[PDB]
Amino acid sequence: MLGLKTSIIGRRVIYFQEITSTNEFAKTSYLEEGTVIVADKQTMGHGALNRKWESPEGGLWLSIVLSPKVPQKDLPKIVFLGAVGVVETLKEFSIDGRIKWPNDVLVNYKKIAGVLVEGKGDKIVLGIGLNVNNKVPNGATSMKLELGSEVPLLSVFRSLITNLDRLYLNFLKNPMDILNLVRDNMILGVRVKILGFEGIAEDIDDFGRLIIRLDSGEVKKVIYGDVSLRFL
Amino acid sequence: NVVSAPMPGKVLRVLVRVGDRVRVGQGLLVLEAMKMENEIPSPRDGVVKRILVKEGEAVDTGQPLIELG
Ligand SMILES: Nc1ncnc2c1ncn2[C@@H]1O[C@H](CO)[C@@H](O)[C@H]1O
Ligand SMILES: O=C(O)CCCC[C@@H]1SC[C@@H]2NC(=O)N[C@@H]21
Repeated sequence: MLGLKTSIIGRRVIYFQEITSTNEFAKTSYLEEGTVIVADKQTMGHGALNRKWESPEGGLWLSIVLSPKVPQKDLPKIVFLGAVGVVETLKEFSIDGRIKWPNDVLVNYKKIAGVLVEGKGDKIVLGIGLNVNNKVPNGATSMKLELGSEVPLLSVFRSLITNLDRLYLNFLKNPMDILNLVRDNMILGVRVKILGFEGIAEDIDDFGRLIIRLDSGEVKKVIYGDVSLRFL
Repeated sequence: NVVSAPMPGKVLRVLVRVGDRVRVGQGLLVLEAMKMENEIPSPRDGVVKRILVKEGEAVDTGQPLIELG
């Protein structure tokens, strides 16, 4: 009844009135590739780097089962796939979201979505949380807030699945296409601080590593997880 | 036996506790590598005899992680 027309992602969706986490379920079950896990609300919502994620009713909380079979060197791009996928969906709904390295999409620098990718040997789980009509944390935003009115939940789903499927197929054709989309869609020129030097977030490399320009002019590359970063 | 690192990465968290009986293919610990949170599986059933690493530790391919009974 969903009327989806994709090749791999979205060929089967499994819906839950509620659940602890779509990502956990996706990981713990034997599911074909492209299967989507979607719940009205999650209670044990998860976030990148052991953080938590608010999944109140009215938003879109989903997980996609993927099996790309790609060199390790391309595995860092999967998170980008989801972010860019979201950016393109918001574009359809006339919302301008930009990427905050490397898993958050923002609108006027307020968080509206986040990506979380988990590994399970052969299995790869792409989790995406986007704020639609749900209630949100201070400093965050939603499509309903952005547009000032209720947004058709299904329509956002159909849209997003559709972009992620396309982006996935092209990723299997040339995993280098995403990098450009990201470079062309992420926040840049912002002075950041690394804890544990400071500089400018001027770019990413072919592994998705943030490229910081120090004040002297030297360059430093950041690996996600290895350091704490903040906007100034 | 000993379970070593399938790849380089920092330890996000340890799913199991010592003395805990493990299930083949079950989640032992999590490594953040290549922008993913990678769950490491048990090559065999068994018991957590030793947790060879800590959270926030940087491990490399082949480094010893868990020793089962
Ligand atoms: N539903 C949500 N919408 C926007 N931001 C969130 C949500 N849940 C958690 N966060 C924020 O995302 C960060 C982790 O990526 C946390 O610091 C948290 O404040
Ligand atoms: O910004 C982040 O820290 C990542 C948030 C990822 C949220 C989504 S909601 C669907 C999926 N299920 C989860 O438990 N987490 C992801």
